[PDB]
Amino acid sequence: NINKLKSSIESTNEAVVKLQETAEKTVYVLTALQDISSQISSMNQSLQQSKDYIKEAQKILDTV
Amino acid sequence: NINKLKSSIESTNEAVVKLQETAEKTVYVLTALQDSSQISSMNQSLQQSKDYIKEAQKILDTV
Amino acid sequence: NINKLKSSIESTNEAVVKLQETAEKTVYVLTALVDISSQISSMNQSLQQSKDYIKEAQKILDTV
Repeated sequence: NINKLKSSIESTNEAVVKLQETAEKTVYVLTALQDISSQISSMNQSLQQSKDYIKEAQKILDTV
Repeated sequence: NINKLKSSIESTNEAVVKLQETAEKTVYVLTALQDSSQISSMNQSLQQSKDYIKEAQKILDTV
Repeated sequence: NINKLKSSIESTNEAVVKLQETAEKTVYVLTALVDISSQISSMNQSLQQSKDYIKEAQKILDTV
């Protein structure tokens, strides 16, 4: 149960890291608008991963 | 405390889902731009993220 | 351990708050397309802190 929480929290954290990775690409593209398409595809990749990680976190947490 | 932690985490995770939704719309607009309501939509989802995280901290304080 | 879980999640929540601050600056910039540069600069600062906070979260969590 304690282990249950830890494993779940870990997925939440990776989900957050994925959002941070996505947010840094945002800064790059916004800067630029003053390669972008490959940055956009990249954002999509890390965003889907964030979503994948959060669903896992939620799936686990439910087990508590 | 275990049940309180759980209840607190659920809000955190909801907060993250909202940011992801906010990031979805961000990607849309950026994609649109390199080829107003999307914006209104970002605000709604971001504010819910705030409410969720706020709630998470409140329950967390009871632990 | 519960004291530790609370400690790590605490940091996790801080990180989320910083991502929210970064998202707020993004909406502003997207709406401007104000002070894009300044705006894009706060985004970066906000994101960095978020990053610092998640790493502290991951660190504490490992103590569980």
